[PDB]
Amino acid sequence: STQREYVFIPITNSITIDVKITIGGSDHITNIDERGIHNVLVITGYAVDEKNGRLVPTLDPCDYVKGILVAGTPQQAQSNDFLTLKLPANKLYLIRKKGNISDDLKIYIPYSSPDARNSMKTKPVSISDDTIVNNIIKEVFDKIYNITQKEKVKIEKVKEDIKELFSYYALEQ
Amino acid sequence: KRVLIKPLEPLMFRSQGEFTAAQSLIIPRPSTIAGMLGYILFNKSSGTGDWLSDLTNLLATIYGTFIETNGEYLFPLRMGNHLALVDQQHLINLPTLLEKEYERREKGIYELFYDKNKLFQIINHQDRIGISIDKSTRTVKEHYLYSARYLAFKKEVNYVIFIDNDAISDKINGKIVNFGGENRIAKLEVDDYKVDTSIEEEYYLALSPILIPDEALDNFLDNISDYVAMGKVDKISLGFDIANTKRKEMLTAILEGSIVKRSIIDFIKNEIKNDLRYRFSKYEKIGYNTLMSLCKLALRKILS
Amino acid sequence: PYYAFAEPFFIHAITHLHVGSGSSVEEEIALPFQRDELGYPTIYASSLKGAIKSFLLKEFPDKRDVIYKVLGEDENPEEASLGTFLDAILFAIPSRIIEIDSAKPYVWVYVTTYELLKKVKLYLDSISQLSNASFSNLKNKIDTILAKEGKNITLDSDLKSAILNEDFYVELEALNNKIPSIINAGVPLLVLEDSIGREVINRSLIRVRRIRIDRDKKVVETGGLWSEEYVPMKTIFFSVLLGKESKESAIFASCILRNLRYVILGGKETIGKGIVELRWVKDVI
Amino acid sequence: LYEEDYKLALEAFKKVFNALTHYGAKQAFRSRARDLVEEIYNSGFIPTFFYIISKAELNSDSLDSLISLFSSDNAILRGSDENVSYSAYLFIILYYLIKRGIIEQKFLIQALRCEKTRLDLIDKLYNLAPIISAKIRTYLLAIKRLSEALIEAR
Amino acid sequence: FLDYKIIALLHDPPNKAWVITGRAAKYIINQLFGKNYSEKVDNADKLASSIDRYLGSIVYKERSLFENRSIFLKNILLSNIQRDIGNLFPKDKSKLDNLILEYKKLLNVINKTNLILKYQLFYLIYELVWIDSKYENTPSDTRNPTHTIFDHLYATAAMMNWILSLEKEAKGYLLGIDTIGVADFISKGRKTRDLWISSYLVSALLWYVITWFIEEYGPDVILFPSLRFNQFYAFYLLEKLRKEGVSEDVIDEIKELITKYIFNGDDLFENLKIPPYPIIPGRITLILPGLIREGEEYKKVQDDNCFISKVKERYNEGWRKLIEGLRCYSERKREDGFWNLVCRVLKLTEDLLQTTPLNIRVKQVSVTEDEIFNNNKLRSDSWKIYDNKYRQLVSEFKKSKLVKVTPESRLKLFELTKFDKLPQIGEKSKRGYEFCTSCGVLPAVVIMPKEDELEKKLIDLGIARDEKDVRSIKNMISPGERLCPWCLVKRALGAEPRLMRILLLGDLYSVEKIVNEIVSRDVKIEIPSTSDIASIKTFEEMIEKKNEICEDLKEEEVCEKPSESVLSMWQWFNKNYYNGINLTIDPEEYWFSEKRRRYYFSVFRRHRITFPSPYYALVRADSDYLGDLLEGKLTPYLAGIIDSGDYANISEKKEEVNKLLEEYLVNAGSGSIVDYVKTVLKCIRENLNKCSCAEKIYSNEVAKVMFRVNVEKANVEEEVKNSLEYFETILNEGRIIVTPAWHVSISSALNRGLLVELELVNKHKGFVIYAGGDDLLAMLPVDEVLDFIKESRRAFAGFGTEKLGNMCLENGFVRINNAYYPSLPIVGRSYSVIIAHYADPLFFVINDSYNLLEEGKEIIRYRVMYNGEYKDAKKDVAIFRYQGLTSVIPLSLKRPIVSSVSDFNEIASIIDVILELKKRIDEGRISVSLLYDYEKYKHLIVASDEKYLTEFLVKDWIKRNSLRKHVEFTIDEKLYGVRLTIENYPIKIPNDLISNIVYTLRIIYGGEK
Ligand SMILES: Nc1ncnc2c1ncn2[C@@H]1O[C@H](COP(=O)(O)OP(=O)(O)NP(=O)(O)O)[C@@H](O)[C@H]1O
Ligand SMILES: Nc1ncnc2c1ncn2[C@@H]1O[C@H](COP(=O)(O)OP(=O)(O)NP(=O)(O)O)[C@@H](O)[C@H]1O
Ligand SMILES: [Mn+2]
Ligand SMILES: [Mn+2]
Ligand SMILES: [Zn+2]
Repeated sequence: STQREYVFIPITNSITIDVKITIGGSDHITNIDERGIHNVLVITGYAVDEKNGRLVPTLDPCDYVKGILVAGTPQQAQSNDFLTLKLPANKLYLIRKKGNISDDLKIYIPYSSPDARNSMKTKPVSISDDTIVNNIIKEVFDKIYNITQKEKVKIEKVKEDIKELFSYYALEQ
Repeated sequence: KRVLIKPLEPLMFRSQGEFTAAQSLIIPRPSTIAGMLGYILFNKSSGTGDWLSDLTNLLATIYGTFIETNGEYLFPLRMGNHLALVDQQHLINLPTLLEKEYERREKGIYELFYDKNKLFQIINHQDRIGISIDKSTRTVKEHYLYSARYLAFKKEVNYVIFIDNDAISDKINGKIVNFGGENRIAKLEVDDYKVDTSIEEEYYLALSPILIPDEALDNFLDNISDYVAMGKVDKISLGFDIANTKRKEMLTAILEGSIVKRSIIDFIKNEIKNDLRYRFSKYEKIGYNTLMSLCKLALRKILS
Repeated sequence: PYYAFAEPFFIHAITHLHVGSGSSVEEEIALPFQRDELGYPTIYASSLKGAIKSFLLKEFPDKRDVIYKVLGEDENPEEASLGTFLDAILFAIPSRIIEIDSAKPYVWVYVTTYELLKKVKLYLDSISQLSNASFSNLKNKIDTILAKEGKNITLDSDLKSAILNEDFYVELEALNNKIPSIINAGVPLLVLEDSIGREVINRSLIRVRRIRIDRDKKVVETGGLWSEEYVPMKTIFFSVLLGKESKESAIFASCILRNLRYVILGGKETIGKGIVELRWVKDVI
Repeated sequence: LYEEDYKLALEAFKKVFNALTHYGAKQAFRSRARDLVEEIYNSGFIPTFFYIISKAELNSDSLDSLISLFSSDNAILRGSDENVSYSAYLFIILYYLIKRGIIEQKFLIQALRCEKTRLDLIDKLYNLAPIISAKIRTYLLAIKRLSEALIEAR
Repeated sequence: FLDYKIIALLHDPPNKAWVITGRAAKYIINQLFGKNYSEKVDNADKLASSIDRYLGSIVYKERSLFENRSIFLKNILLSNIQRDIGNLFPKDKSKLDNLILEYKKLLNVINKTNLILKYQLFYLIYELVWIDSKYENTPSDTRNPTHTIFDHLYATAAMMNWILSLEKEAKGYLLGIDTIGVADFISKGRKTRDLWISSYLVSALLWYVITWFIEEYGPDVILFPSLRFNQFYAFYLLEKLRKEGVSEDVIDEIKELITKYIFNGDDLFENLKIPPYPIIPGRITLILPGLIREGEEYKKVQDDNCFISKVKERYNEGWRKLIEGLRCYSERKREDGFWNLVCRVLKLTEDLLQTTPLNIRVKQVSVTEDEIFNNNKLRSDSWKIYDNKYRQLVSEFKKSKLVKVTPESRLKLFELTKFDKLPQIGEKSKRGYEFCTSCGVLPAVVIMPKEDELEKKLIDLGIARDEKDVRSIKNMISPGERLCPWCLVKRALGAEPRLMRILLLGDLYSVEKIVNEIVSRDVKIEIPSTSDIASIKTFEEMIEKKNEICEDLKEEEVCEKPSESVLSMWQWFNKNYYNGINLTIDPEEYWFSEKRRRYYFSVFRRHRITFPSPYYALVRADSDYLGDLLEGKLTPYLAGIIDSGDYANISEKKEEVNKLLEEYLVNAGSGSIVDYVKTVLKCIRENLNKCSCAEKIYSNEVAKVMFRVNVEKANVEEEVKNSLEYFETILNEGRIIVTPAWHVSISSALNRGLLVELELVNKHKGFVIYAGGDDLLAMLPVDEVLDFIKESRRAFAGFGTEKLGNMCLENGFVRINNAYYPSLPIVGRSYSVIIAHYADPLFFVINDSYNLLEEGKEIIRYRVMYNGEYKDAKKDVAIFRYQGLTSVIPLSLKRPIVSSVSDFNEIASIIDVILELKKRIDEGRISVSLLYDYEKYKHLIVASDEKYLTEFLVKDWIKRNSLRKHVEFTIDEKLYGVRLTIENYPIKIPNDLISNIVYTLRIIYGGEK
């Protein structure tokens, strides 16, 4: 059948080597149609590890980070430190639900061990530096979606929706 | 710090005209709480035709109202013509449930407003009819038959507010006050309580009516989905001023118990010139624009 | 504070009482008594205020100014009342008792529940810190009683068992201590579990049918049939009078309420309903 | 509250209504149901109970039929419609006392078998008379209404 | 380009059944070019209805492979109702062009420069002229009759808008409209005048915004409600030709053709100049083409703001037009009283009335060539987008519905109430401002005193300037009343209900032309009150006992004469007004007074006539699960067992859902197809799985392709697979895949049921405050509710013995004199009845009429028969309520509602028992003490868990208080164990049916003293 995997957008450039996938299938969970992002995933209870970016599972309901699922599996360098599960296609809190789900979907997750030796108090942070995502599209959003520079005539449109939508939490440690 | 208003008896918070009986609100408006507190702190020398100026001078920033039943905290939640009291443990997954799928949406929300609804376990609506008698005939004086639907409490209930200033929180302790409408009574008690402030989440709960400056009314309304996920928007009067014996004002407001999206904050922050900025800062000072996070008990004002 | 002092008092029904409410066909009784919120009989604060105001205006036609400005002037409404009554809470209703192999054979007892005592303790707590209204012993008794909630409790420790209102068998136990009697009546007080207590109390109310008869032929007039509920003699309600600091309140509380023992409450006074004795809890206990 | 008593009365009436095989015995029991509750609440429970047992012809065969009713539901009461109707009403009262924990079922079944303990049953019932009369009125009136509704007027 | 569907609409005539397989293109048209089919009409057809993939796409356009020689027509909702065509036919070819000469009596007299006017001219009469030619409604398909042919024609032409929108390059739209607070708007009232005009406002405001659509995109653009039987579209076409230019002896072939099939009663639309009944719902959805004209030419645009803003601005423009017309008419009657004041207030508070008291939600989903065309023709799953887009629309609507904005929040009332700069006529309020007694929410602008003198105190306040307008205002505005701007605008529209024509004709006349048309004629319209209804049978009595009891009242103007022409929308008023008792008097002064009461009653004592009871019966009816009925969910079938939430994991009710559509699919076909599909069903647990059973039933297909060969390819390779996976779609994700034809069929049924519902309610003494068919809000007298409900609930399905207006009443069908039309038999329908005093504030009455039904369709559960076991059905409850009582009567006691022709007689049977008992109560056979005695018998009958024992108990309770010791009133036994569950709501509803019957009779007899 099909499967997917998770990518995140921190205030860090820790997404360079994550997976070996560009398309995987032929159609995608998250879409690119001229009014910003679509089918964007929000996962609560996972906070980021900015340097060598990971996400630690906390015990917080409002500690939330957003991410994107595209068909593939990371690097064949995992299955010891990540997680992965196959949900019945509707266990996903994803903003701007547009396409009909496939009644099933397998998705991996970049996981971090709790590191139960530190007094971790997180902090939520907002995305800044319009340049940062204006070239994270150079990093992944064109690597994962070749559509960049080909369809969307309003680049700053997606720039500003990434400004306004995405904001997440950090371990700050 | 924290103020518990414990009604000694059924209460009456008259709303929406008097014209079977006149209905009572569930949660008293912040103007009522501010007016009771100013009634305590009053001095008959600061009079001015601006009721809210003389009221902001008498006290400090007051944070919105919710329900403490028996240690539990209940909070208002409305879907549109549907008020309910829920414990915050059912507000957690609410934003997830908001843009969740359709049939799951109705399943969850109607399970919340009906079975998880703790309103009727707490609140009874008690119609009271009174008359007036002329002291010589001993028969009902003509035209004096009034009715009102009081708000009776099945179990002991408190209204919870948070006040910033701690000086007044000394001469507020253990005061018996004339809380509400037709001469009903409640006791105030003050206790030190710890509450976070100003968290940057996406979905807040309007603990109090969020006012709208009557300038961005068309702006705020013609695209309503951008600011409130669920709740009610209504024109409300601001009450009745004791000094000049008139109604106060009428403003469109987001009724308490509504779910607001983070965007609303910036919106309100961009549509207020200095004049009405000061006006609505006073309004928030007496307690209108209070937000709480669906995460935990953490409050914040919109402007302040 | 603007409620500087409080006067807790008891309302002893000398005759049967009928403080009416909205007559309607949903309660198998045309003219029901005022129900509180739990189905218990209550007296609304407005009824108390109006009745006592009328009584005082009649009995002291010179203190009329004090009475007007403490309990609210009618012809010049511009000034709030310096006095305020809380709703009268049912404190004890008399019940017929059949003793079962006990020491003192009684024919009637006072019956309470734990809901009613919780409300009485609410009223008492909310006024105890007024620096003159103290009555520590009363709320201490109420708290000793409330600790034992769940069990049908008797205060005078001789019953151990009884049949109430000819219909309800209940087993009673003492309070592990004498708990000096709340009221000075020589009748035991029974604090019952709420579920059975509501039944005993609702059975202690008087439901009467009344008719209108044509004077000439002693036949009943067409349609002249209805029912009313009364609250029996000996019934006790509990209420509080709250007063602000103003000086007419002082003279009111001084010589208007000291000479105030009996009062007419409720309606149907030509049927002799409504004679009430007010016991102030500032001299008794 | 005594609202389960209507269910109790329905099943007890079904028992004694099948046990009385002669229709004249049904009508006799009907008259008993309409007379004995009046008499219980006008003369007292103890006088009326003595009157019932005096008229019941409590011999060991009839008592065994009673116990079988308490258990079987195939049992049958015999013996002179007047006597059998008084014994059916005795069973009505006893069935209530059993199903309401006023009288322990084993002690009762022992009483309806031996002879020394029948006086013990009567003495115990004597000490429980206020409680029984207070508690059984709803049940007995339900029995009266059922007998008026189901057994044809003679 | 569009406006040419006349080629596509009649691509199949109303003689299709007699064509296929002998029975001895077709008649393309006598006045137009030939019909074109490359990708327009048949790509519309194979996506419009449900057959074209059900029975196979090639097997459909074959239309003879499993052919049937007979012509049956099953019900769209109930496959198990067989209806034949008998033997009657449309007259043969030697007389065919007979009726074509009627296709040119109104199409050629009106010059055809206007194509849109030809369509809209022909769109209403294509149905009505053929039911004059007695064509008996040949079904859409012969091999699978599941729609009447017109529900296919209008459907293919309505989604032809999408077809043409996709013709050019890329666009296509679904538009929906939902007014925001109809329930609360309606509640705002005082006089039953406000109620009727406010419901008419909710209807007509919404009608205005689509008069634009029907003139610009022509008719048929509307999906809901279908404009095939509309009391508004007929009136609009009529008064539109009245403008276009008619002669009074040329077009009446349409006027009187409408007069009978719509507006069955004599009180016509052309005698009031307004449709007398507000019938338009508050929710209307549309399908739209991507092209738009700004004059003579179309041009498309991609912005999704294309239609929402136009709808909103037109909706506001309608309110502007109507308030300016009110200003004009009030200026005209500057002296005629109560209109000086309307003019004065419309002059004072002008910028307040700039905003409409009703808001609307408007959502919009679009569609592209992608997922509907592959390269230049269709692709797979193309029948799967219309339901997809419609579910998108419904989900966006119900997502928005989570937020309720009140219209009062639109107004800028801050500076008005912060300072004393609020204009107040009458009592200058001491408290800044007062609230209006008709909304309670807004500040009042007109404040009339209660009374101290009542003649100068309303002049010393300046609400009137002369002594002659004192009566003129005191008649329309009662003492102690305080009106807001909106309340006064409504009461003004009520004093003269013909101004709404401005908002009704829909950008066809000028406001001044119509205000000048109706400013000349003085037609005193009358609208009943609640006091009028609470005296109906009084009036009815005085008509017979004319003057034998009118001797003290001859000079009291109650036995006077009819004045000139006072005619009303209330059909009872319009056949009892001239008999000799003036019906325009208001009983609040005569017998419902407090001074003249001891007099009229004293006159009636010596004349021994019934004293009027101060009680009417507000009757509201709401359908059950209509939304997901239109969205394909099977919940309106299994009301109570399956629910809306059950459609989040619909596989979980596999046993109870697969049991249903199983017999709904195969029982819908006719011919050998009935055996073709009844094997591919349940083909996952067959020992055969999906796409594996593909060529496991192949025989019945291949054994038929070699039966009548005309198509080039007898090789299938795809035809079994697409059909089987089609059914797999509809059952795995179990629904009935909704198509345009489905929507049009159910909407047409809604309209036909609407008009027959009107016929029923005025067959009683009812006064229709609103009737959407699916819903209803009337005001009947208390003594006519039961027979109404029993009739109504049955009529809604189609059941009863009378030719109602001019159409028959079958079992699940309505026949318009020869033509069988489908109905809603499966559709449950709840009711609510409130016995109200005339003096009760109408606000509370309307509000709890709404709340009772809304929350009781949810809370109430009752033991329902289902396959022998007993579930808890939810809806189908007729709730009753007195001042303190309440009662519930189930209406179906079975799930599904109907599956056999006999099952119809079970519909609304409990209330029928209530009728047959109410009859014998007052006929002097059973006492009323039957209702006091019952509390003695109730506990035993409740606790009785056995049939014969309860039989004897109820029989004894009847006998013990019978007046004649022989009455035999056999209460049925199914009424014996049915319980009523009521969870988490503080009402007191008895949990057993007989107690509810007793309480129903108690409530109804309470409002008779
Ligand atoms: N013209 C009309 N006059 C009166 N009532 C109407 C009219 N059209 C529809 N209704 C009823 O008004 C109600 C509308 O349902 P609903 O969807 O709640 O709209 P609402 O009542 O305005 N609230 P909302 O759902 O937010 O739109 C239903 O009871 C309809 O039957
Ligand atoms: N898709 C629709 N098409 C037409 N009218 C609709 C649609 N959905 C809702 N309505 C109407 O809008 C109102 C919706 O309120 P309501 O009647 O509670 O919804 P419902 O679908 O009927 N579910 P129910 O509570 O069983 O009636 C009713 O007046 C319906 O007739
Ligand atoms: Mn609506
Ligand atoms: Mn509905
Ligand atoms: Zn108004």
